[PDB]
Amino acid sequence: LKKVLLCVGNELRGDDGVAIALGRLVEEQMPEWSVFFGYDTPESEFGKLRELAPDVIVVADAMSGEIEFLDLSDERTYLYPTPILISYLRGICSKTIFLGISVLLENVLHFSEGLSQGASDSAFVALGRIKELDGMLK
Repeated sequence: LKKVLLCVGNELRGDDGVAIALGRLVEEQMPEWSVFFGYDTPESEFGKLRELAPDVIVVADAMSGEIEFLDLSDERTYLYPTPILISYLRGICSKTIFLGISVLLENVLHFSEGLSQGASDSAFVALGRIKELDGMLK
Protein backbone atom coordinates (compact mmCIF):
# COMPACT_ATOMS: atom_id res chain seq x y z
CA LEU A 1 0.00 0.00 0.00
CA LYS A 2 1.67 3.20 -1.26
CA LYS A 3 2.09 5.77 1.50
CA VAL A 4 3.61 9.24 0.88
CA LEU A 5 4.48 12.00 3.32
CA LEU A 6 4.88 15.44 1.70
CA CYS A 7 6.80 17.77 4.01
CA VAL A 8 6.25 21.51 3.56
CA GLY A 9 8.14 24.38 5.24
CA ASN A 10 11.30 26.47 5.29
CA GLU A 11 14.25 25.35 7.36
CA LEU A 12 15.74 28.84 7.33
CA ARG A 13 12.68 30.23 9.15
CA GLY A 14 13.03 28.43 12.51
CA ASP A 15 10.08 26.31 13.66
CA ASP A 16 8.71 26.59 10.14
CA GLY A 17 10.86 23.62 9.31
CA VAL A 18 9.11 21.42 11.88
CA ALA A 19 7.47 19.37 9.13
CA ILE A 20 10.89 18.92 7.50
CA ALA A 21 12.08 17.58 10.82
CA LEU A 22 9.13 15.16 10.96
CA GLY A 23 9.98 14.03 7.45
CA ARG A 24 13.41 12.95 8.53
CA LEU A 25 11.92 10.94 11.39
CA VAL A 26 9.54 8.98 9.17
CA GLU A 27 12.41 8.47 6.77
CA GLU A 28 14.46 6.81 9.54
CA GLN A 29 11.77 4.92 11.41
CA MET A 30 9.30 4.16 8.63
CA PRO A 31 10.91 2.75 5.45
CA GLU A 32 7.54 1.69 3.98
CA TRP A 33 6.77 5.41 3.75
CA SER A 34 8.36 7.36 0.96
CA VAL A 35 8.98 10.94 2.13
CA PHE A 36 8.93 13.87 -0.28
CA PHE A 37 10.49 17.14 0.88
CA GLY A 38 8.70 19.93 -0.87
CA TYR A 39 10.16 22.53 1.43
CA ASP A 40 8.65 25.84 0.30
CA THR A 41 8.00 24.60 -3.25
CA PRO A 42 5.83 21.44 -2.73
CA GLU A 43 4.68 21.81 -6.31
CA SER A 44 8.15 20.77 -7.31
CA GLU A 45 6.99 17.32 -6.09
CA PHE A 46 3.87 16.81 -8.20
CA GLY A 47 5.68 15.03 -10.98
CA LYS A 48 6.95 12.25 -8.74
CA LEU A 49 3.54 12.19 -7.12
CA ARG A 50 1.55 11.64 -10.31
CA GLU A 51 4.10 9.06 -11.32
CA LEU A 52 3.98 7.07 -8.09
CA ALA A 53 0.15 7.10 -7.76
CA PRO A 54 0.16 6.81 -3.92
CA ASP A 55 -2.72 5.20 -2.01
CA VAL A 56 -2.13 7.62 0.85
CA ILE A 57 -0.73 11.16 0.92
CA VAL A 58 -0.05 12.85 4.20
CA VAL A 59 0.87 16.50 3.70
CA ALA A 60 2.54 17.98 6.79
CA ASP A 61 3.17 21.68 7.53
CA ALA A 62 3.90 24.17 10.28
CA MET A 63 0.94 26.36 11.12
CA SER A 64 1.66 29.51 13.07
CA GLY A 65 -0.24 31.76 15.49
CA GLU A 66 -1.15 21.04 19.15
CA ILE A 67 -1.72 19.15 15.91
CA GLU A 68 -4.47 19.12 13.31
CA PHE A 69 -4.98 15.71 11.71
CA LEU A 70 -7.69 15.34 9.05
CA ASP A 71 -8.79 13.10 6.19
CA LEU A 72 -9.60 15.46 3.29
CA SER A 73 -11.12 12.54 1.42
CA ASP A 74 -14.11 13.28 3.61
CA GLU A 75 -16.03 15.92 1.63
CA ARG A 76 -17.73 17.60 4.56
CA THR A 77 -14.28 17.85 6.15
CA TYR A 78 -12.65 19.22 3.02
CA LEU A 79 -15.46 21.79 2.81
CA TYR A 80 -14.96 23.20 6.32
CA PRO A 81 -2.58 26.51 4.92
CA THR A 82 -2.04 25.02 1.48
CA PRO A 83 -5.41 25.28 -0.26
CA ILE A 84 -4.33 25.03 -3.90
CA LEU A 85 -1.80 22.40 -2.92
CA ILE A 86 -4.35 20.36 -1.01
CA SER A 87 -6.92 20.37 -3.82
CA TYR A 88 -4.29 19.25 -6.26
CA LEU A 89 -3.34 16.32 -4.05
CA ARG A 90 -6.96 15.27 -3.59
CA GLY A 91 -7.00 15.02 -7.36
CA ILE A 92 -4.01 12.71 -7.43
CA CYS A 93 -5.21 10.79 -4.38
CA SER A 94 -8.46 10.16 -2.49
CA LYS A 95 -6.74 9.49 0.84
CA THR A 96 -5.26 12.96 1.20
CA ILE A 97 -4.64 13.59 4.86
CA PHE A 98 -3.58 16.96 6.31
CA LEU A 99 -1.29 17.12 9.36
CA GLY A 100 -0.86 20.61 10.85
CA ILE A 101 1.73 21.25 13.54
CA SER A 102 1.11 24.51 15.27
CA VAL A 103 4.13 26.73 15.90
CA LEU A 104 4.66 30.05 17.66
CA LEU A 105 4.73 32.91 15.14
CA GLU A 106 7.64 34.56 16.97
CA ASN A 107 9.61 31.44 16.11
CA VAL A 108 9.07 31.73 12.34
CA LEU A 109 9.79 35.46 11.83
CA HIS A 110 13.56 35.36 11.82
CA PHE A 111 16.29 33.94 9.74
CA SER A 112 16.98 31.06 12.05
CA GLU A 113 18.09 27.49 11.58
CA GLY A 114 16.73 24.83 13.90
CA LEU A 115 13.73 24.07 16.09
CA SER A 116 12.68 25.32 19.52
CA GLN A 117 12.28 22.69 22.22
CA GLY A 118 8.51 23.00 21.82
CA ALA A 119 8.47 22.55 18.04
CA SER A 120 10.98 19.70 18.39
CA ASP A 121 8.71 17.91 20.87
CA SER A 122 5.81 18.62 18.50
CA ALA A 123 7.58 16.80 15.66
CA PHE A 124 8.01 13.68 17.79
CA VAL A 125 4.37 13.90 18.80
CA ALA A 126 3.59 14.20 15.07
CA LEU A 127 5.70 11.11 14.35
CA GLY A 128 3.46 9.45 16.90
CA ARG A 129 0.36 10.19 14.84
CA ILE A 130 1.91 9.00 11.56
CA LYS A 131 2.64 5.75 13.31
CA GLU A 132 -0.99 5.63 14.52
CA LEU A 133 -2.22 6.25 10.99
CA ASP A 134 0.12 3.57 9.71
CA GLY A 135 -1.42 1.04 12.07
CA MET A 136 -4.91 2.00 11.08
CA LEU A 137 -4.00 1.47 7.42
CA LYS A 138 -3.43 -2.23 8.24
